[PDB]
Parts: sequence; C-alpha cells; structure tokens
Amino acid sequence: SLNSTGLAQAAINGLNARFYESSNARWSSDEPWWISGVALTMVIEYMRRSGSKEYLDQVEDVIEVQRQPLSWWPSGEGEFRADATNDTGWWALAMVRMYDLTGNEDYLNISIKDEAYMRQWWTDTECGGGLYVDIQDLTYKNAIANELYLKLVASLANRAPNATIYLDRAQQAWTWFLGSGMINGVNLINDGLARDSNTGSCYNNRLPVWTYNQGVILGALVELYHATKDESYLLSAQAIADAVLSPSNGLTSSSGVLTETCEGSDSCNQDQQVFKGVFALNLAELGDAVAGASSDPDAGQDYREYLDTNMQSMYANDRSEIVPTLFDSSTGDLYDVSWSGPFRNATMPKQASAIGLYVANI
Ligand SMILES: OC[C@H]1O[C@H](OC[C@H]2O[C@H](O)[C@@H](O)[C@@H](O)[C@@H]2O)[C@@H](O)[C@@H](O)[C@@H]1O
Ligand SMILES: OC[C@H]1O[C@H](O)[C@@H](O)[C@@H](O)[C@@H]1O
Repeated sequence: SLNSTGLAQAAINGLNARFYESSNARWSSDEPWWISGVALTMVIEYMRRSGSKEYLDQVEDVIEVQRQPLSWWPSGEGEFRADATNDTGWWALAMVRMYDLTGNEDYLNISIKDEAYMRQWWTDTECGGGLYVDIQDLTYKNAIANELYLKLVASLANRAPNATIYLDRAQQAWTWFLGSGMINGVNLINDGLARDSNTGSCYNNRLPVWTYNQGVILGALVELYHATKDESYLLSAQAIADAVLSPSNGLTSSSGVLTETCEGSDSCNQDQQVFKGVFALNLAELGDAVAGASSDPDAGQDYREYLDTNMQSMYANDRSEIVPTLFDSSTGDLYDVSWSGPFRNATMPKQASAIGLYVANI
C-alpha cells in the first residue's frame, strides 16, 4: 500500500523546502560539500527509476555552479576536483548517473576528468596500491575513497570510450581491495588501513564498520559484473550484503532495521547521518543485478524485502511533515537519523539518507 515514488518525491520536496539554497545552487552550505553531491545523486536517481523530470532544471543549476573551481581548492581547476579524493568521487558518481539519465556526453566527460584526478594519488609504493583520501597530507588510505574510485572506473568501463584501460584498472583495484585486509573475518569492511611504523606493511585499522562502506562496494561489484559477465563479482557482493543483513553483526536490529553504530549513543555527526541511505540505494543495485542474472523469481527477494522492511519502519516512526502556511504552500516529508527511533530534528544529511531509502524501493 506504500508508494515509494510518492514518498521519495515528498522527501525531495522536504529537502528542497528546508535545505536548498537557490542563491548558491547547493543544499545547506553549513553541511559538508560532498553531501550535496550525495543529495544530487539521490535526486538524479529518483528521476531515473521513476521516469520523472521534475527536478531536472534544478539539478542542472546545481551542476553548472558546483562545477566551477572551488574557492577552497582552486588547484583542482573545477569539474568537482576537490581537496579530498572522496569528495571528488561522490560528485563523479553523480555525474555518471546524470549521464545515465540524460545521455549527455558532457556529464560523462566530468566523470573521466574526475577519474584521472583521483588516480594522481594512487600509489603502489605504500600498501601495494590504493589511493589516499587526504590529498594535502597523504596519510590515510581508507575504505570509502577506494570504494568510490573502484565504482567509478567500473562504471567508466561500461560507458566511456577506451573502456579497456578502465576495466583493467577496476579489476586491479578490486584485487587490491580484496587483498588489503579491509574486508574482515565476518565479511564486513572496516574504515581503512594503518601502516606499520617499522616494516611499512599495511593492515586493517579496526576502525568502525560504517554502513556506506558496505554499500558503495556493492555498486562497484555490480558494475564489475556488467563489464565482465562474471557472477563471481555478484557473489562477493552478496557475501558482504548478507553480513549487513545478519543481526549477529549489529548493523541490522532485532526488528530488521538498518542501524548505524552511532545511533545507540546518539553521536552520529553530519557525515554519519547520510551513511544509511547510501547503502540502501547500493543494495537496490545489487538486488536488481541478482534478480536479472538468474531465472529464479525469488532471486534477490531478501534484499527487496529488507529494503521494504526499512521503508515501512522509517515511514511510521521517523517521519514528520513541514507546516504549511498562508504564504508558503510547500509540502513534503522530513526525517531524522534513526529509521526506527523517534523524530527529534531534521538535517540535510538525514534527509538525503531518507530519499536514498525511498528511491531504493522504487
Ligand atoms: O565519519 C566517518 C568518516 O569520516 C571521515 O570521512 C568524512 C570526512 O572526511 C572527508 O575526507 C572529507 O570530505 C570531510 O569533509 C568529511 O567530513 C573519514 O575518516 C572516513 O574514513 C570515515 O569513514
Ligand atoms: O568551507 C570549506 C569547504 O571545504 C572543506 O574542505 C569541506 O569540508 C567542505 O565541505 C567545505 O564546504
């Protein structure tokens, strides 16, 4: 009885009415810039799966302005090339989805510039591969910057000209990620790697298991499947997704609701508030690829049922509505960080995570 398309549009309206800045062509200048890129990916994804184009003009506005050289990183020379490789990766993947929606080669070209920019900080001399996240310091090869890069080259291997060098880079990047040790004994991905002070060897730093570090890798393995037709990539993604859905690992509550590790202590900062929706959208990409790769009608049913359970829970316990006025006739929905907990406030990262879950059910 739940229309995920209608609720996604209501959440996007709530996101715009409360957090969109027309004068800046950006959501919430007080919140991390990379989350505007995630929010743009959510809006673009809503339009792709629903067939709507209500926000196409707004998206183009954001793209044209945020494409300019960043005031805090002019050496990047615009095209979303920022001071952290993970910032560039989020916008690069948004530009891939923009190309998927419009077919405009201009957006694909941004994604190609972003790939070359990110590879500038891939080094085989530390950890045998992988790239750094802190461009200025080069002290952290974490999980998210390398999952974003892996998903980028894997997508370019399916859409860009000269896609062979991108397929070669994606297969080598996955080989490094697998052998890095960041995937642990229960098939979940820790935050990043640390380096031995004496030997220079790298090891899993045992930092928290974040939901979006279990999601972006699924989209990367799905794009690696499309380019190779090798179901081995899907099986590896399925093992990671299964670990997230298993209540023994703590990411799935006893009610079957996705729960970030910081929700219990109510310590989720601006970054962590958006992590859940990123995983949900990527899990929908896996479930779609799994269902199409087999003739079983029940293929991917566990992932679809999981997304539906979380949608209903957040529908009933995490929802609020903006108060309409005599002057502002705007309508929509607002959401907090916990998909099962109550509503205390609504911020842009929590709103963006909200849209991602609804779009994952479209
Ligand atoms: O919150 C957990 C993550 O925290 C850091 O990533 C977020 C921050 O780092 C990015 O380089 C920049 O975009 C910042 O603006 C952003 O706030 C990393 O430690 C990451 O590995 C963690 O998962
Ligand atoms: O304002 C500074 C600007 O650059 C920083 O590196 C990032 O945190 C951005 O999110 C922020 O908007």
